[PDB]
Amino acid sequence: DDSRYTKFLTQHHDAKPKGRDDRYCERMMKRRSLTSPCKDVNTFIHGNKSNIKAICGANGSPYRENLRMSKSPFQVTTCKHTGGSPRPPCQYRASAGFRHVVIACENGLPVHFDESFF
Repeated sequence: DDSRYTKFLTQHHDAKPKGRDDRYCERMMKRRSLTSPCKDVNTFIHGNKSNIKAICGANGSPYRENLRMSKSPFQVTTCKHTGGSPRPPCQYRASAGFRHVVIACENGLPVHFDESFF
């Protein structure tokens, strides 16, 4: 199973986060295998999976040509690589907030997160 929906959950869903700071980002990027090489920017969305899937239906609106914007905010933590080394150990700075998100959907399921919106 290398479905794009499975990959989206591995990279972007953590329902009940243990922290929301720089150490949470360093731990979680390593646990989800996003450190070989260091991924430059990656956001985790918190809360239940059902609310994220509903962005692809009535709880999202079309945004630009092929994306979709949530109608309500979500708790999120964005992790940004610092120090410019693509090689691990990978250091990260966190930015937590309660923000609308923009994703792409295919067949009713989330398959890409637009990091450029933040």
